[PDB]
This record gives sequence, structure tokens and C-alpha cells, in this order.
Amino acid sequence: LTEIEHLVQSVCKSYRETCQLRLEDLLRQRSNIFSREEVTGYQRKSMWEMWERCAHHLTEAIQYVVEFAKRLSGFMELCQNDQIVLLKAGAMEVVLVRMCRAYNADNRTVFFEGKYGGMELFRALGCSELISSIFDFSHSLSALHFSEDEIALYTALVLINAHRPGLQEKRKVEQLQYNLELAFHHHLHKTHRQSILAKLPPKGKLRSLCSQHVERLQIFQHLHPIVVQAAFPPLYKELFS
Ligand SMILES: O=C(O)c1ccc(-c2nn(C(=O)c3c(Cl)cccc3C(F)(F)F)c3cccc(F)c23)c(F)c1
Repeated sequence: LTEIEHLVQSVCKSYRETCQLRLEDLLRQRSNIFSREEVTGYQRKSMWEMWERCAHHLTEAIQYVVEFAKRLSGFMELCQNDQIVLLKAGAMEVVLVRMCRAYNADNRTVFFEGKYGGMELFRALGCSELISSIFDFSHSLSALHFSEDEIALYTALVLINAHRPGLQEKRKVEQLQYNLELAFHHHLHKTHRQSILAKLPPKGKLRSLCSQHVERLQIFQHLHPIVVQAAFPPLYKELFS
């Protein structure tokens, strides 16, 4: 009925449509785990081949988040400067949250290229601390057993944040943010899930993990650049220098 319950519906719709894999497909594939032969197969690959595989998977993930943002009510009505500022700071933070869906807390594995595997699968990359921190973030997020609607509403709030430095129309961003906070709060009350609010990761944790991740991606892109057909060209030039 209210403009808020419709907001919940459209945010969940944008998310349902911009998801790469279905939650039940990832849950049913938890049995399909890489063999020790397939693991060594990945470990023996060049850093540069592993980088190309991961770089493409991560650019495609960002592109789905870009589409998710495009479909959020009022995002397109914000100015290009504000759209870049939000996506630059938040798109990879959304990808990192989304990642908990493809993470199995039982054996500490992630769904990568058709099967589940441990962090050792990424050895050739030579950035074990960063990969361990990503696996740790997904492990803490998985303990919340986030529903699909909760992850949709929370990721919208990760993106729509008026506190990002460099915004031109801060007030137009605040209005979008306040409506999404009401929508998230309203939904958690309706479903008796307000208890996750105290369990959500601190703002600084996500920002800190994301800044470390993107800077490492930026080091690899400098050393071995990949080519990507840009979905949002002005965003692409701000990240790919
Ligand atoms: O318009 C597009 O299609 C588009 C696609 C990807 C990005 C993007 N890349 N990105 C990387 O960290 C990244 C990735 Cl995922 C792989 C290899 C190289 C990079 C690099 F570090 F170079 F940016 C991002 C980090 C945060 C926010 C982003 F928006 C991006 C982008 F800005 C635009």
C-alpha cells in the first residue's frame, strides 16, 4: 500500500534480477567440491592466468552491482558526479557482501568456476592475507544466515550512503538513504529479524577490507592490465586511470 512497501518490493526485484546465481543453486552445489588434483591444477597456474580469471569474474560481479544501482528508485535521478562517487566507494563493498551467499561455513569454501574450494586454490596469486581476510569477512556474514530480501536491502544501503566524500547533492542522497533505512527497518520488523541489526559488520570493517582489496586489484591491473567493455564508462575511467 505505502510508498515504503513498494520500495521493499522494487529493491528485492532489482536484486533478484541482478544476481548472478540463485541461492538454492549455490546451496545445492555445496556437495560439488574441487578434488586435490583440481586444487593443485589451480595452484600450478601462472599468477597472471589466475589474475585474468579472477579479474574477469570481479569485473562481471561489479557490472551486476552497477545494474542493481541503475534499477534503484532515484539513483538515475542523481547527477553523474554523485552516481560515480557512490559506485566507486560502494560497488566492491556490495560484491564482498554478495560473496557470503557463495560461501560454505562448514568447510570454509567458496563457489569458484563451478565448484566449491578453499582459499588454498588461490595460492598462485601470492596475496594470502587479503584472500584470508575476504574468507574471514564471508565467514562472519554467513553466521547471520541473511535472507535474500535482507541482503538486497542491506546492499542498497551500502551503495546509498550520504557520508561518502565528494558528493554534490548530499540532500538528494540523504532522501534516498532515509527511505531505504525505513524500508530495511520496516521489513525486519514484519519478519521478526530486527536482531541482525546488532550483528551487522561495523562500517569501518567493510570500507577497510574494500580499500585493501581494490588497491591490490589496482597493483595487478598496473602489472598485467585486462580489457573490459565498460557498462558505465565515466566510472570505468575513475578506476582504470
Ligand atoms: O563500467 C564498467 O563496466 C566497470 C567495471 C568495473 C569497474 C570496477 N573495477 N574495480 C576494480 O577494483 C577492478 C576489477 Cl573489479 C577488476 C580489474 C581491475 C580493477 C581495478 F582495480 F583496476 F579497478 C572496481 C572497484 C570499485 C568500484 C568499481 F566500479 C570497480 C568499474 F569501475 C566500471
